[PDB]
Amino acid sequence: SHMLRPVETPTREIKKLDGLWAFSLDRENCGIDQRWWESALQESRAIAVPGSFNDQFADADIRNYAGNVWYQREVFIPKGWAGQRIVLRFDAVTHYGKVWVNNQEVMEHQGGYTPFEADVTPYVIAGKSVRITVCVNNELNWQTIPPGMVITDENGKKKQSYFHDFFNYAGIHRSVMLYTTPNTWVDDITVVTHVAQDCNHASVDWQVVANGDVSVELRDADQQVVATGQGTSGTLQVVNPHLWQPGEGYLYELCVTAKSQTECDIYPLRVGIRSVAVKGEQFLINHKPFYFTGFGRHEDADLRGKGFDNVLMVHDHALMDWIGANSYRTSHYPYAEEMLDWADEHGIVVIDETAAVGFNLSLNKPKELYSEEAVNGETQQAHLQAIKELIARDKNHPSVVMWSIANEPDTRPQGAREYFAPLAEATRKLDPTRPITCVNVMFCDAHTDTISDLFDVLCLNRYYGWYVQSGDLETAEKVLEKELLAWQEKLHQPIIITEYGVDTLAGLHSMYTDMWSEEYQCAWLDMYHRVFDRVSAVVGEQVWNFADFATSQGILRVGGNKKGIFTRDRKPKSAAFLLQKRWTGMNFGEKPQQGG
Amino acid sequence: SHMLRPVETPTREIKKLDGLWAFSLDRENCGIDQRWWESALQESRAIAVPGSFNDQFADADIRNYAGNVWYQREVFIPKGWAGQRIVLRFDAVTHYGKVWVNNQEVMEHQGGYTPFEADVTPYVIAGKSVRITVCVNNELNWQTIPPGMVITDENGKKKQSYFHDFFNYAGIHRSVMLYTTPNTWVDDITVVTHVAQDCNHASVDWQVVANGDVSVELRDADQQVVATGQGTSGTLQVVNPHLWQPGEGYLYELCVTAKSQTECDIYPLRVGIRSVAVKGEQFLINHKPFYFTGFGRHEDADLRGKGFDNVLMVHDHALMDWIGANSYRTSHYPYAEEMLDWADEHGIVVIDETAAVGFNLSLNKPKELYSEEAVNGETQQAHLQAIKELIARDKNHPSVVMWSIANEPDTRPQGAREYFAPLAEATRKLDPTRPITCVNVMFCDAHTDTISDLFDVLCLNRYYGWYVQSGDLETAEKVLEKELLAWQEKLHQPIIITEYGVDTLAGLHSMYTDMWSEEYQCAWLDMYHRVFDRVSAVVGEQVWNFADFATSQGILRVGGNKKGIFTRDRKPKSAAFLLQKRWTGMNFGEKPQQGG
Ligand SMILES: CO[C@H]1CC[C@H](OC)[C@@H](NC(=O)CN2CCN(Cc3ccc4c(c3)OCO4)CC2)C1
Ligand SMILES: CO[C@H]1CC[C@H](OC)[C@@H](NC(=O)CN2CCN(Cc3ccc4c(c3)OCO4)CC2)C1
Repeated sequence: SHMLRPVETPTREIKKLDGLWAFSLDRENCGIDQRWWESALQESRAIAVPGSFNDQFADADIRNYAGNVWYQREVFIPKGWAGQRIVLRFDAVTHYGKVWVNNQEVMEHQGGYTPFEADVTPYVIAGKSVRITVCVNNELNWQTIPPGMVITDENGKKKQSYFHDFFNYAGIHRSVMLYTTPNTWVDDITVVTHVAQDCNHASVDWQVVANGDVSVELRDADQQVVATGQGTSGTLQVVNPHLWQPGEGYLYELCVTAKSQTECDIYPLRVGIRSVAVKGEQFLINHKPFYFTGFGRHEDADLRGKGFDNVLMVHDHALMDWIGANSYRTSHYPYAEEMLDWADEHGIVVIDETAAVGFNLSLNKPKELYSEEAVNGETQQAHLQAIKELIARDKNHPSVVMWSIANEPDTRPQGAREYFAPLAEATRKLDPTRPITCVNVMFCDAHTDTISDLFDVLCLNRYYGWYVQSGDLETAEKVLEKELLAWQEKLHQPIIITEYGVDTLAGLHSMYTDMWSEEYQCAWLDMYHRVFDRVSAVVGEQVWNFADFATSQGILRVGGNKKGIFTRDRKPKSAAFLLQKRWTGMNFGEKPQQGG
Repeated sequence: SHMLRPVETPTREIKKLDGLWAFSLDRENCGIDQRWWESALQESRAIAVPGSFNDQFADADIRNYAGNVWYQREVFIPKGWAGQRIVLRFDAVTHYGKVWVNNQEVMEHQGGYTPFEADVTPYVIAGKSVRITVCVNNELNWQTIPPGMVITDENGKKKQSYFHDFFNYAGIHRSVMLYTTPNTWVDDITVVTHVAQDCNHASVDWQVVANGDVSVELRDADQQVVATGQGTSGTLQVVNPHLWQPGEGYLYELCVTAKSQTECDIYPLRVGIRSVAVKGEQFLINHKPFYFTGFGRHEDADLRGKGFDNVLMVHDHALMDWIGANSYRTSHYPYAEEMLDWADEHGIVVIDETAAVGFNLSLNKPKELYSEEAVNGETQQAHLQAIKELIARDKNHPSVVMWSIANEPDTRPQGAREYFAPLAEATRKLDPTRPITCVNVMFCDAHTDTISDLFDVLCLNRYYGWYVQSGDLETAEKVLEKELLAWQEKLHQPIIITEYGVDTLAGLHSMYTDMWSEEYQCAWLDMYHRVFDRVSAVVGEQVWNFADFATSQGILRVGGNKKGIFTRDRKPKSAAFLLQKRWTGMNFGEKPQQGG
């Protein structure tokens, strides 16, 4: 399908974001049978949308519940919407959503981090109130992204198992809304920005419109015309440009219009003029060598889980700005779309990740990771569909300078290369603008990994001195460099360390600088930094993690993952000031001299 | 003014609550001179609405800033709103707010926890976008509610000082919105429910016909009519009612409609049929003795300050439900209306407090608390105005069973009674339905207080064994018991302990059960409970506080107030289980019977 983020000029949305819906559990799994969307939810309670449902009620049985849950809400439809196209859009339902309006099923989606909309005009009457019922499922299998395993015991109780670290939060995590368009409406737009060395730049477009002759206008920050184009097809207007840069993040506004015989529809699209491309061992942004600093993040907060919140987004960006982070990565799933709009605006570099995590068996399980049990052709299809929807959404965001197909898959079994080759090829077919990468797990080193050649940038997740060599800084430095040099002598690609960090308990201090202590984190990060600056092919460092986040229960996780630089309530550990000295002490975007 | 909370039948709001607005500090105080509302705010950054501005940017200088701040946001007015009445309403701008639509000043308010709206119909055209600029001021003086003092140093730098505990968070803390009505609209409604002894009940109404003939219809939970009424006011129909009781919270829907010669306006009002009355030492709800259990709360959270959030509300009510709390008190300021709508629904008893706290000097300052300098006739006028706006807003909420005029004022100077006697009279005139109270500070005991007779219910804030008799439980028990009995033999009023608690560091454990330890909190609260059950006049217990909250910097406050049962991230201390065992172990609503 085609996807475009709603705005307001001749279009009007009403947020059904109003917090409180009706919520109910379907423990007996009657809901779809007893047609629960037809009547008002029985034995229901208030719940906040957006937000995960697991933590809202301080209940253990609800937090670790797997199966179907029901959302329901009434809404009055605007009067001036009669004879207009009305769309119902969810920014994300986590895992699975089925929507009904009144009694009419109108939607279905698998994929919990991408939006899905539907024309609902014939099932709605302006000035009248309608009932919106959503059925949310949080179950993961081997054909879902991410993968999982559900276990039904003798008592008929489901219990979900997964292969990634972060907790399986679910529910409507993001923005719900009705929004309108003329019956001649724009449903799709595509933009590609070419910039030379370095005088001027061209901009191609391609967009489809329901009834409509197409004019396009490239407007400046002053809303002044700097260029114009005719026709639906490719435009290519040249300009002496203010480039989209990581320091400023300048933006133009391409205004695209669609004229019918009776109707007219306008649509403003934010545009950043920049080019991303790999040239040897360097990552070039606007034909300039760049050095990634920042974090692997997580949509995780104390009471809302992965539910989006504006306050949290302002504070988290204030800390990253303060600490010197010039970039980050949407770790293990597509983030809220508002996150990327912020990045576009403030010139923040973003590596965009799919929800493709947990392709592992190592750490009644299948014997072959790539087989009809476990991962198969259907899984490959869902992965392909997942790669599609992310690009269909984020292709127009200047902040995205890379695509990440998956996170830490085991590429040691046989089917590994057979699985990833079509995907890596199909992705470059979907977007030639941005380089693509695949994040590499530890035990898949330079002599064992079988897929690192199919991608443009080498992204490594390393933990020498923690999981291995535990506690030995002397040996870890030796192993890391030799491992990095091995990767260099093999692919000669740009290397970004996309995950490095250790578990650190805030308030734990040690004179002996041992594990789990704040001293260790500082010392451990310090050793990694010295290794990075001795290797030319290293062009990026993203600390794991930004903040402490929640995980599934285990002996390896003390109330969640404690590898954060900040606590879960965003209080800084000693390492935050260490990272602050380094990241702000270097020339922006420019790598540290080889011992300097 | 007349104040009704917006709804949806022929009224339609677009929540422009949506978070991102432009923010700017006015350190030099140019804004009003240079007419900043004429142009787009210069040098601005994104900020979340609703929410305090102090913590959103992790900046200390912004956190402790005193003066003027500027908010700004553009918004499209709905097309189908032409020829309709358009109002711009703020649910609360903390302390001072001045609004402009484009260049047209439309609003001005003092009072930071009550709403203020304005007709903007002639200054707005449907289908077009307008610029909204708000000027927020966070300065407190002796004529503000609450009172404060500004200190300007040699360098002309302002620094706010106040006399209450909680931190002075400011900014747009609640809902900003535009909404419509027919030009014949309902502007006010007031309902008084009289109940005979549980068989049947009468319901008075009185409403202001902004422009129309008035009819009223009383519907139940099944949407069927149980009674009807005609004319602008003065109805009094009898009903066979399902009463609004604590624990359940049954509600009727009074439908008020106003017909012109051309237009009609509908307004649904939730109505709870219950009676509140004091009878000797007892507090009677529906002619039955009731026992308050619960908390003194605070609109406080980690990153949003006093900014409202649905998730936070849902979770906090889940905690209070679990722990057995049947009630609470809006500590030290009016809470968001959505908190009272929740209380109405779930049958939660609420003591409603004004922002009149800090009428104290005891704990270059004025020598007389009640004088022209300090608390004078202007203050009394602003205080009366504060009681007005609070009652005008919350009068129709079944959950509110008591008005609280002030919190812990010093009643030792002479002018104390000269000041409060008019206020207590004016309050009983504004609403004869509910008893009035004034929360009594410690050093104003049974032989020192000069004003507690002017109120219906005795509310005491006690801390024996903490501030005084520090650490001694045996002596504290004697003093407390002796003090409670003295109050009983003096006023013969119902006594509610509205504040009792000790500072407790989560994780601090002691075998000696000394102060600041989780053990002490349990021992201290338990001792207090033994005394309560030995005094008949005690009809309420409200622990201070629900959760740890932020305060101004001091040697008595360890990173804020730690008297919470829960931490600021809503994690339970050992005392939480102690209270849950007591509150859920007693029969609902009934005083412990000596009491097991
Ligand atoms: C002593 O060697 C073992 C010790 C345990 C480590 O984590 C299982 C092992 N893992 C690794 O070296 C590389 N991992 C890949 C997966 N990654 C995420 C993760 C981490 C902890 C988890 C989990 C997933 O699911 C259950 O608990 C951490 C880094 C090595
Ligand atoms: C005689 O011993 C002193 C020890 C210190 C106490 O001051 C908090 C005094 N307090 C009281 O007698 C009763 N107070 C009234 C004010 N109340 C809120 C408060 C508490 C601490 C504050 C604050 C306001 O502003 C500055 O620091 C706590 C209980 C008693």
